[PDB]
Amino acid sequence: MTELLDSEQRQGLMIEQHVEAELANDPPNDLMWWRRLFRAIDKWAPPGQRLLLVTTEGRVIGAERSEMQIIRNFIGQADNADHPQKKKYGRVELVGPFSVRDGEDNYQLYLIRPAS
Repeated sequence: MTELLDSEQRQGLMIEQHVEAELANDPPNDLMWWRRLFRAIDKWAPPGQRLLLVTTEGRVIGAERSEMQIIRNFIGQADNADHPQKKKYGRVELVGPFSVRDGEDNYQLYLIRPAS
């Protein structure tokens, strides 16, 4: 588990703000409520990267089946949004958590990106 660079912290805060703003302007009238969330994180992912949302109940939005093992391992070690971190898993790297408010619901936001 590794400390973020100032640039990585700024990027996360910036992305969390854009995801929060997107959701604030997107009415929650979907038949599939999670699709609204996927629209926001698909749109604001940085090039070549993806975003994940985790609910307070421990459910992951945006992940592939192949990724649940490393996502599980990472979050099992992660701290609060007061101390986001990063970890490499072979060819990918997980970064977070960041924080996304959506009305009364709160999510943790993670980035998944090619490792470097």
